[PDB]
Amino acid sequence: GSSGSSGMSMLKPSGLKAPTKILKPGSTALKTPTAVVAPVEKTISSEKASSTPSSETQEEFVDDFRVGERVWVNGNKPGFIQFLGETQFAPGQWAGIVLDEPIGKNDGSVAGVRYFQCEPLKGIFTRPSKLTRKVSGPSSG
Repeated sequence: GSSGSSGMSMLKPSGLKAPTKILKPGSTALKTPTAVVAPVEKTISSEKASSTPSSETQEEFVDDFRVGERVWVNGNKPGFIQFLGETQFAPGQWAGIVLDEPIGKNDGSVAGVRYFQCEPLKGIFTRPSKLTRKVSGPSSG
């Protein structure tokens, strides 16, 4: 019960600093001849894709998580953990994850206390134990 905060906040900006509003400029036709990549491949002689390198994914004693990892809340909600620890409203361990869809409840803030900056209806506070790696369930189909 000693290892707490050291120094004074986390002074680690991002990089680009100037914009202070929202917008989407670009109403012209053809600006620069910029080509994209080709994630696909030639398939004329039948057979598509490859598929081979499979993963085992062990269970182990799941009793901890790390910030900046993809997890599935309730085994059906992919998101990124932003907060990991105790809250300022309820006594216990919580995890502020950021969902990838407008199906959340909180916005990463409780009673004004900002735990992790995220988009509305995405930042939910749930127990890490509830989180799961990748989607998985019964063997029905």
